[PDB]
Amino acid sequence: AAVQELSIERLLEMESLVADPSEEFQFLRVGPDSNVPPKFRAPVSSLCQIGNKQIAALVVWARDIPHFSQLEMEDQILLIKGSWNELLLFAIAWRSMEFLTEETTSPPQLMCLMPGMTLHRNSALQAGVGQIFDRVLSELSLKMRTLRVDQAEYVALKAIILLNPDVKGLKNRQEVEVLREKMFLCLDEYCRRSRSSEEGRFAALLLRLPALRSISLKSFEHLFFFHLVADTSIAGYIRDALRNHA
Ligand SMILES: C/C=C/CC/C=C/CC/C=C/CCCCCCC(=O)OC[C@H](COP(=O)(O)OCCN)OC(=O)CCCCCCC/C=C/C/C=C/CCC
Repeated sequence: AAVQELSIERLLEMESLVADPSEEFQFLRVGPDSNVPPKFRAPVSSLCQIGNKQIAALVVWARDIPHFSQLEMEDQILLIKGSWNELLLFAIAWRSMEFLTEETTSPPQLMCLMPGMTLHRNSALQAGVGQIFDRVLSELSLKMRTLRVDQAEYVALKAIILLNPDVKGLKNRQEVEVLREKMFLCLDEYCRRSRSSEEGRFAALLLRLPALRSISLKSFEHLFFFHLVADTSIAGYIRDALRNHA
């Protein structure tokens, strides 16, 4: 490999990589404090495990983002802790585009949690999370299909979501701002070259971020309500996952 650069091409190469499943930690879990009825505990636990695998993959991915490992370790941890939930929802929205009814405001009925696994709207309603389910499919999936967001833009936005200089607690915020600025320049360039006829495309893409942030906060409201998230242990899981060993 050559001195790696933070570029769209490199992020596309990284998106396809599949690393040996790193030992995963319990970010999400059905525990003794979870109000999930016995009859739904096995399936909810299975969903948490699917989530934990995707989070493990996210950690491996972040660690390989050009220059990320150069950041102070405690900052790496904060960036991942602050964006894992947004990144999971963003991926769910991206995968869910294919299940949207052909191009009237009938709510989409299927959410793609992973390949070969869809969550039907009725199950979401039954669990009490129909509102957020609809927000994910309308404010993210539908908007992205309408904007024809492509793979290059999707991976650029993922890097931008991760490299958030506004995360509270960072020791060297300027180092994160610089990386996010590198991505803004990369993305703007891509839009101008690959979609020159679409003025304002770059700005349109960035509008999906505040929506994702709002949806993520609502996601946490639910995870805390059902006691499905290992809040106080997460920083440690990331710390351990980063020094690898899994
Ligand atoms: C961020 C995404 C990461 C990946 C997902 C991992 C998180 C956990 C699972 C999320 C799946 C959505 C709900 C589907 C539940 C399936 C089982 C079911 O129907 O339970 C009904 C039960 C009726 O019980 P009962 O109420 O006692 O009895 C009622 C029977 N009528 O309901 C329950 O047991 C409550 C289940 C609580 C699920 C928490 C939602 C997690 C946060 C949402 C994040 C955004 C994702 C959008 C999903 C739509």
